Amino acid sequence: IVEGSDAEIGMSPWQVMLFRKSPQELLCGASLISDRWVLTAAHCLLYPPWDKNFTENDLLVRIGKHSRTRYERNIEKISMLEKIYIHPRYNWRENLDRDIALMKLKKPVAFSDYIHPVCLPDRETAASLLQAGYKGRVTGWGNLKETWGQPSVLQVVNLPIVERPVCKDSTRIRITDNMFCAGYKPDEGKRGDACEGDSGGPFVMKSPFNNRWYQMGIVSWGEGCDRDGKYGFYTHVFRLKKWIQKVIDQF
Amino acid sequence: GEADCGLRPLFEKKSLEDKTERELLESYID
Amino acid sequence: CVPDRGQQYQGRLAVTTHGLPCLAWASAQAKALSKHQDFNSAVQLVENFCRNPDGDEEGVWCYVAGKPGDFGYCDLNYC
Repeated sequence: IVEGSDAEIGMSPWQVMLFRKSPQELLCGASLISDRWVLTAAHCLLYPPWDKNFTENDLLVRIGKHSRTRYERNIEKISMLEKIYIHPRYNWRENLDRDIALMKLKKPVAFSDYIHPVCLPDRETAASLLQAGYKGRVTGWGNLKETWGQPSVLQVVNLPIVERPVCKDSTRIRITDNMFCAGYKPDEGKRGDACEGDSGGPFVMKSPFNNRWYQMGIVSWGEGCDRDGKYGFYTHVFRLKKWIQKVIDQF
Repeated sequence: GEADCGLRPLFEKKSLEDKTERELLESYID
Repeated sequence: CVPDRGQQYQGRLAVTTHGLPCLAWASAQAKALSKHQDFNSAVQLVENFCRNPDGDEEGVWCYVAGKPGDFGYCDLNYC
């Protein structure tokens, strides 16, 4: 994550590590939305241009970690995928639209102090809480820097939501309604961004009204990392809710 | 699963504030 | 033209804008992909013509294949 810090421990219990089995290498992040399902960027699983394509088998999930490195033998759970749900209309050839993916873990997880699910937003939360100005919290283990570098522990940064127009002029890519962009304006004199390796991590917000943490987005794409006048894009988790259930109470 | 969702055992449930939680909460009221 | 994002077009456009032919709206796989989505029981999925069962801000599209993202937009002129 660029320009933020060491996540407190047990601070984002829904954070997940999408880890390639062998080479044992980190891919991206995910969230725990219930006790058999995780939520991630589809691009984290399939993105051909990078001749990237995993199966429920290349991958492993690590729930409960602090450290980017150490095997937390008694706090973290190494879990296995059962099936992958990659959004059908995921537009990886254009602007990565609906960069969403669901993974069903083989046998369920046991919540600890270190492991707890986040909440998908409802129509009213989504509604009262997603506005230019409000601030969300991004989390990851990826690139600390655009270029020149990895956290040794969980990095957290809190960035505010930015107006569609500003988002829309931030760049040349087609910004749609299933994405939002968060980050500091240039004249705002503050910084922070998610960067390569962050994708899949949750973009969460805490309710005033009820005090629970709601996942509002997933790290989708962005150009550079912490470039001025450039904002980062996140998947509209809500705008994609329907699918999210048609598949979960289905299969 | 989640119904008991998005409530941190080492925070909301101990009634502890994470060190930045608040930069966020004020961003709504402010 | 084609108004609210061709959200009501019963044309025979049956080709991606890259000139890939639409696979049968009722195809074996266009029925796989089409399964956890939210098609409007108003956009009537005719043969293999471009349609917008979706809401797709962009417009009409169609499958072009089996695996995800094997879909594409059609070229109409909207107002």
